[PDB]
Amino acid sequence: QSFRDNLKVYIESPESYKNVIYYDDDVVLVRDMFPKSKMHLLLMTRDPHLTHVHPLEIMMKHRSLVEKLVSYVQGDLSGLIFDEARNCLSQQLTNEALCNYIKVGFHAGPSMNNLHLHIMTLDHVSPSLKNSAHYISFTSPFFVKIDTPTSNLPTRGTLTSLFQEDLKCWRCGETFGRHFTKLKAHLQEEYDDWLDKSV
Amino acid sequence: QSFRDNLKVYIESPESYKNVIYYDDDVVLVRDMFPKSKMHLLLMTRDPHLTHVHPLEIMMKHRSLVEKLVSYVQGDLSGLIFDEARNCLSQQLTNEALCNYIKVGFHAGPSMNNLHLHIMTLDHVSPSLKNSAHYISFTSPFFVKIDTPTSNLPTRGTLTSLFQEDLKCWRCGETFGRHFTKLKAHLQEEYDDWLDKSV
DNA sequence: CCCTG
DNA sequence: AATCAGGG
DNA sequence: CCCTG
DNA sequence: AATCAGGG
Ligand SMILES: Nc1ncnc2c1ncn2[C@@H]1O[C@H](COP(=O)(O)O)[C@@H](O)[C@H]1O
Ligand SMILES: Nc1ncnc2c1ncn2[C@@H]1O[C@H](COP(=O)(O)O)[C@@H](O)[C@H]1O
Ligand SMILES: [Zn+2]
Ligand SMILES: [Zn+2]
Repeated sequence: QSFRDNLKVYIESPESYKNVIYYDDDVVLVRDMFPKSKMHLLLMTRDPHLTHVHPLEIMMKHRSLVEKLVSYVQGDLSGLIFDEARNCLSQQLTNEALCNYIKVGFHAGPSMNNLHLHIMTLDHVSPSLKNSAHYISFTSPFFVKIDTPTSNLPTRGTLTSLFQEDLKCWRCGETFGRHFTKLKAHLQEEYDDWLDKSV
Repeated sequence: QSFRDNLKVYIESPESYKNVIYYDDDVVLVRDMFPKSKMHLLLMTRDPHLTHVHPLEIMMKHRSLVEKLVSYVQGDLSGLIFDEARNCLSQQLTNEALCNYIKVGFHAGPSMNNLHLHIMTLDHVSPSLKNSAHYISFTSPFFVKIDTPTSNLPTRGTLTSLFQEDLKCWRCGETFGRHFTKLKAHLQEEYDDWLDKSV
């Protein structure tokens, strides 16, 4: 009905989309249409019950889905993911370098209704990263890493006013107040530095 | 030294500026470079002491200057002013129509340092009127009309937070919140209505 | 979610 | 250039 | 004051 | 599109 159901077509009809880089009966790996890092993918369950379950509920009470998703990411999709990353970053990056530069998690408050796990590089260098909320949502407790212990899931209390905070580089700790454009330029430098040291 | 002395050249060297439409030893009438109404003029004293006196002090303690300025506006400059107005609005407007559509006053807090009296039409239809503070500064107590009794001069207390208020049409009382662009379009309509009824 | 004003 | 309402 | 970002 | 910091 609304924009919030936009991801639905990927799990209904993955055979129709070239940016669906993997599908089977259970899951779909699709490119993020508005990548917030050089590589940004979404792993979606095709299970019609679970797809509408809130990610925090998934983390709390659906561990078997959580384990399955992790199995895909470390297993049958790992080669695929490393290749996407090498194409998006550099061919000269090894699996080990890439593995330490990739994060996997749910947003604590999704906008899209179909459950989707973000798998993305750490750089946050991207034209689609256009505002502070974008950046903060992937670099704060709002981003719930897939290996978060259940007792440490973020709470309504801990998330309060999170998008209003000063901008901080995830890599070196430097602060930028609310100067989003300054952060952007800094992220670019951080990426060039990391790339040059990693190739 | 700064932009705040920009009006100075008009009283030093009125002979150098075609937009100085009147000068003598005592005063200068010059077009406002950024008119906030269809007609917007500035009347400046050439007296080197008084030019730097704050307008509220002028109103309180320099009545003879106040009376002289008013004498110019109603006397030797009246024909000149009506012609400027007819050229800026419409040739079909009589002195009487124009007289009731013109206001004369000081800003309570000037940005320019050389004392200048605003003489302008009421329309506030102008490309140079670009923000709410512009509009409010000419349509609130911040605009100190030249015939304000001294006991009713605005105070620091009365001016507080004035530029943060909702926008109100000076002619019909309609409110626009902070929708400046909506006010603009409305002012245009108000002007067409007034013009059509006045010609 | 995004875009536009 | 950062912040925000409206609409899809 | 204005303009630009 | 409204609000604001910086600079001239
Ligand atoms: N039509 C689309 N196709 C693919 N990805 C999308 C589409 N629309 C939005 N997205 C992404 O979906 C993600 C939703 O994240 P969330 O904030 O967790 O709901 C964001 O990263 C968006 O860039
Ligand atoms: N260089 C200039 N020449 C003529 N008028 C100007 C110039 N710069 C600014 N102004 C006007 O000077 C006025 C100053 O008003 P105030 O806010 O009372 O200081 C405003 O109406 C400006 O548009
Ligand atoms: Zn950094
Ligand atoms: Zn009105």
